[PDB]
Amino acid sequence: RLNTLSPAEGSKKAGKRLGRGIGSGLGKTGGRGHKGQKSRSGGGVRRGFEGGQMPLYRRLPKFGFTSRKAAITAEIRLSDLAKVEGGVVDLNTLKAANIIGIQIEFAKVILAGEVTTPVTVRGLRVTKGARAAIEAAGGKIEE
Amino acid sequence: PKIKTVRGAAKRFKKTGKGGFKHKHANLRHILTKKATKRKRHLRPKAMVSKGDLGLVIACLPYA
Amino acid sequence: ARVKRGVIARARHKKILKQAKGYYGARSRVYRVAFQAVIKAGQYAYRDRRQRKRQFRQLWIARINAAARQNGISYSKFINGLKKASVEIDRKILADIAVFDKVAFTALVEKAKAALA
Amino acid sequence: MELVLKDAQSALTVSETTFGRDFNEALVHQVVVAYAAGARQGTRAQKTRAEVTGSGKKPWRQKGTGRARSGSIKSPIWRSGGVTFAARPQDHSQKVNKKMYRGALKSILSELVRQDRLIVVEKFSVEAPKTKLLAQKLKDMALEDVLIITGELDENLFLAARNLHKVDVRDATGIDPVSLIAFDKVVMTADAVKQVEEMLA
RNA sequence: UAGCGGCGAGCGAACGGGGAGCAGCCCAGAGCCUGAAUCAGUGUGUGUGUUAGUGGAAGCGUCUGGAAAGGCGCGCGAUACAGGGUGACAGCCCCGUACACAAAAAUGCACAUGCUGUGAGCUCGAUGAGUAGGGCGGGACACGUGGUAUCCUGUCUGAAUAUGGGGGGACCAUCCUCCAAGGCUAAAUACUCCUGACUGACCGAUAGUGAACCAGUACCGUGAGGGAAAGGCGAAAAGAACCCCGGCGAGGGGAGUGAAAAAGAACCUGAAACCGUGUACGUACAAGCAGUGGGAGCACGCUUAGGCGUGUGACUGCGUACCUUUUGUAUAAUGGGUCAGCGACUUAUAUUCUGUAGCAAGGUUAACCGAAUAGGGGAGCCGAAGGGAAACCGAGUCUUAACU
Ligand SMILES: [Mg+2]
Ligand SMILES: [Mg+2]
Ligand SMILES: [Mg+2]
Ligand SMILES: [Mg+2]
Ligand SMILES: [Mg+2]
Ligand SMILES: [Mg+2]
Ligand SMILES: [Mg+2]
Ligand SMILES: [Mg+2]
Ligand SMILES: [Mg+2]
Ligand SMILES: [Mg+2]
Ligand SMILES: [Mg+2]
Ligand SMILES: [Mg+2]
Ligand SMILES: [Mg+2]
Ligand SMILES: [Mg+2]
Ligand SMILES: [Mg+2]
Ligand SMILES: [Mg+2]
Ligand SMILES: [Mg+2]
Ligand SMILES: [Mg+2]
Ligand SMILES: [Mg+2]
Ligand SMILES: [Mg+2]
Ligand SMILES: [Mg+2]
Ligand SMILES: [Mg+2]
Ligand SMILES: [Mg+2]
Ligand SMILES: [Mg+2]
Ligand SMILES: [Mg+2]
Ligand SMILES: [Mg+2]
Ligand SMILES: [Mg+2]
Ligand SMILES: [Mg+2]
Ligand SMILES: [Mg+2]
Ligand SMILES: [Mg+2]
Ligand SMILES: [Mg+2]
Ligand SMILES: [Mg+2]
Ligand SMILES: [Mg+2]
Ligand SMILES: [Mg+2]
Ligand SMILES: [Mg+2]
Ligand SMILES: [Mg+2]
Ligand SMILES: [Mg+2]
Ligand SMILES: [Mg+2]
Ligand SMILES: [Mg+2]
Ligand SMILES: [Mg+2]
Repeated sequence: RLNTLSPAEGSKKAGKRLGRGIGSGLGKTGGRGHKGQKSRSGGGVRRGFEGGQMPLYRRLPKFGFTSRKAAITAEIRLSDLAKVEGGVVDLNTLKAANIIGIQIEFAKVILAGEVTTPVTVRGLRVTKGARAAIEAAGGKIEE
Repeated sequence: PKIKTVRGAAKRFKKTGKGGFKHKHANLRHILTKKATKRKRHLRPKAMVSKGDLGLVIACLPYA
Repeated sequence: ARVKRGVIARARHKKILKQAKGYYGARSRVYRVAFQAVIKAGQYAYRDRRQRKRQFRQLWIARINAAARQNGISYSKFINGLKKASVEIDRKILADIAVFDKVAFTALVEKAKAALA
Repeated sequence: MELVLKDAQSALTVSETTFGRDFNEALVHQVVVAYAAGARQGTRAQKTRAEVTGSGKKPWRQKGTGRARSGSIKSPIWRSGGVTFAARPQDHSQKVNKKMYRGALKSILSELVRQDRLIVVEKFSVEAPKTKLLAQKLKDMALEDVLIITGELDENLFLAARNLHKVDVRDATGIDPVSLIAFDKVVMTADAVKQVEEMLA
């Protein structure tokens, strides 16, 4: 029987229709109020416009720059470190396992999660905690 | 279409770990001779955005 | 999916005009005038379901005053005597006794007087 | 799971997680609604205020006359052309998660098996494409309205009862939840059941 | 996103990755070698379309009915139950549909081949100057002259010639990579005046195209130009012979046709405002949003009630419309002559939150392919780690010579 399936309770609701009678609760002016710019079609002030007063994003100064090198430097999580699927942990091996990003030239091993495989790491910088974890798990780092 | 961020606010605010925003204090650009060293030292660090301004900051920065 | 209205709009107007029967002039012919007549009729009906109690109580009180003064006592003293007569519980609406059975009403008056005396 | 064969009174083994499990009514309802919306095409109409034949000339001057304020012959308020919120052709297809589709299908199959609307046989074909043969066989099997799915891709069977409305025949790969829920009873063929199991599961 | 920007409003890439599609060749010159490739333009042969077409299965009885296709009973076809018509809804009444066939004559698209023009390949050469670049003024590159690379040129100038020259975002050196100032080139891509078939949770005569109808018409304007209204008898005209009143009128009453004439041309259905005829009650000494509560009498259908219901409403208490805008409106503030029809919070794409469903440190695909709502595709995107302007460090990091 096809005419037997029904949606889960609370999964669907009608919503609201403005300007349909008094009983609906949104008649006449539908959630608009009386007069003013907030009413009317296409009304309302632009984004971040707090009146004619100088806005927050303009009364505060600028600072900093973009390194152009942080965008080419990833960090690998010590948790998995297994998607390499055998062999050593290399930059190209990480790229092959979709864990780093093709347009990446520097990676950090970091201490996050846990590792148990004794696989080694080559040509990657390792934090002190990550190094300790790898050596405890029986790995090796290409000093 | 995509929402276009306010580039003026993108270089004014930066997002923090718990969703807050950090910004640089004002009154530290010029005419600094008559300002107290205590005042300038307290202004030198960076502060967080207040409760009332978070709505405007988030509206300006949708992709931050 | 274009909705053509018509049938339901006619049904609502028919309902209102059916309720607006018996009214003079356009109040029973024109929907715009008739609709205002029905709402005012409802308002007046609501207010008078309340005013009815007051009107009938007033009529009963005047009635009891007339009968009690016929028997030789005012309404206030008659009510006070009935109240004091061993908390005798009788009724303002039951003042149809004063219309139908006169001897019963004078019997009531006799012990109202006795209680006051 | 064990499915009792019909033609040979034998038994066959199938995956429990596939052919038996709780029936997720909300999930199957979402998938069915999405499938129904998939067929729904657009092709709408109602040229709007701008693209209505006419002129930009103002019907009459702003002031000095007792008439209301008019600015265009194409106004939506006027008896002439003009529709406030016109309709453009649009797509109604939904996304439906890939795992959600398989889950809904598994639930449908489990419900069919549990309600005994699913039958399984070894072979099912007609030696000739005559509709009479298929009608006679279905009458003998007592199947007034049925969906038949196989993996053989038999053109003779396809031709037989090609337009017979109560009977539908389709390949094991072209199964859909709407057909599975619509047809009164479903008839499989050993090979088909394997192919589904190896797919759905 | 990087950037540009009265660094305001706003504008907005590229590198790189995944796909659709796959095609490379000539001149700046003659020696050989050859007439050789691959093309264009024309004949013939073969194949397949187009421009008329042919065949194309299977039902009877009975009831209601004006009429059977409907109900009841019993049969047959189906590679044909797409669709339309026929006196109400037909697989088997008709046209068709599935399927299988068909061209005298003229043409399209691919192949083979005859012939005309162009030519093949090898060695050796050559290698686009008022050009590149530059000064001045502009324009285009996401890039508004800014520290501004690169492209084009109105004006004035002006190189080198494989040992040479251009680029790599001011500029110099090293390195890498290409070879301007001569040309041609299919596919993937854009669109529909027009032709055929099919489709629609598109409209159904104030809708849909302006125009379902002899519509770009009537009509308006000197002209450019603007621009309507207007669909439906019945199955079949069987469209009312004949008689009567009437001006040998208009109009009507009979008769007749028809299932229906109250389907009669101004013809399906026939609502509302608005205007009439008849019946019941009230109304000519009574003052106002015309109702509402009480309520006599009168007139009509019933009852085991008489005083139950319906119509009217003498008399009587209370009672100054609606909407909008306002501190506040009976207000003498705005709007509405009335009826019918139409008429105003929508759609697309992004982003945040709530509910609900799937999956669970993972979730999910986009284009595209596809036996096309399946399956493949993980390019990507979000999350699991933050601090700092950044290098950088990292469950820590920043500040500071360093922090309790
Ligand atoms: Mg409210
Ligand atoms: Mg208003
Ligand atoms: Mg105001
Ligand atoms: Mg307001
Ligand atoms: Mg507007
Ligand atoms: Mg100002
Ligand atoms: Mg990736
Ligand atoms: Mg400074
Ligand atoms: Mg409709
Ligand atoms: Mg009436
Ligand atoms: Mg229109
Ligand atoms: Mg898919
Ligand atoms: Mg024929
Ligand atoms: Mg035939
Ligand atoms: Mg019959
Ligand atoms: Mg009929
Ligand atoms: Mg130049
Ligand atoms: Mg220059
Ligand atoms: Mg140059
Ligand atoms: Mg350069
Ligand atoms: Mg450089
Ligand atoms: Mg050159
Ligand atoms: Mg029209
Ligand atoms: Mg009509
Ligand atoms: Mg004229
Ligand atoms: Mg006549
Ligand atoms: Mg009809
Ligand atoms: Mg009529
Ligand atoms: Mg009428
Ligand atoms: Mg008098
Ligand atoms: Mg009188
Ligand atoms: Mg008067
Ligand atoms: Mg009064
Ligand atoms: Mg005022
Ligand atoms: Mg007042
Ligand atoms: Mg006043
Ligand atoms: Mg007024
Ligand atoms: Mg006004
Ligand atoms: Mg007025
Ligand atoms: Mg970080």
